[PDB]
Amino acid sequence: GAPATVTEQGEDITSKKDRGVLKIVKRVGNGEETPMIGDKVYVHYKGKLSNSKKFDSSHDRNEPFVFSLGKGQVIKAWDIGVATMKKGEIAHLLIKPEYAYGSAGSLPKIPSNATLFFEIELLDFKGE
Ligand SMILES: COc1ccc(CC[C@H]2OC(=O)[C@@H]3CCCCN3C(=O)[C@@H](C3CCCCC3)NC(=O)C(C)(C)N(C)C(=O)COc3cccc2c3)cc1OC
Repeated sequence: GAPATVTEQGEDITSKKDRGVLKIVKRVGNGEETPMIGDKVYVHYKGKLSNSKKFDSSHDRNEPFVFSLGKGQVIKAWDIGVATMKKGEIAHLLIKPEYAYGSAGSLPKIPSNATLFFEIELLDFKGE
């Protein structure tokens, strides 16, 4: 499935070049701009442990998820990954634990040492 394909073929979008955040574009977006550090970004998403059968469904699918890019308001992989996305893009991200919740996890949904997988749709972004 998509997690396997991303591990094998996905682009390494990390500074370390550790294949810790891997990306495949699912739907090509608009233009060439990407959000910048500090911009408010607006997304839809689906996330799971990478070996889970189903995406987590514990958030409202209609209401945009909003955060300030690059400010440590979300896991490291999202700050790196959303920064690479064009408006209207849908992307797959496969994420090693050190770019997510690491050895601590976040129990009960996220165990220690968990690899995560997301589908993210970038709806919009705007600067200060
Ligand atoms: C700077 O580092 C952090 C900053 C903030 C947090 C709190 C959790 C944070 O969640 C996330 O960053 C990711 C990506 C954005 C969507 C939510 N995230 C989740 O990990 C998912 C998770 C994915 C794997 C399957 C289980 C669900 N979390 C959620 O979807 C739910 C709804 C379960 N969750 C509690 C929230 O989305 C809570 O709202 C948040 C709002 C901002 C940041 C975080 C969570 C954790 C951090 O590091 C571990």
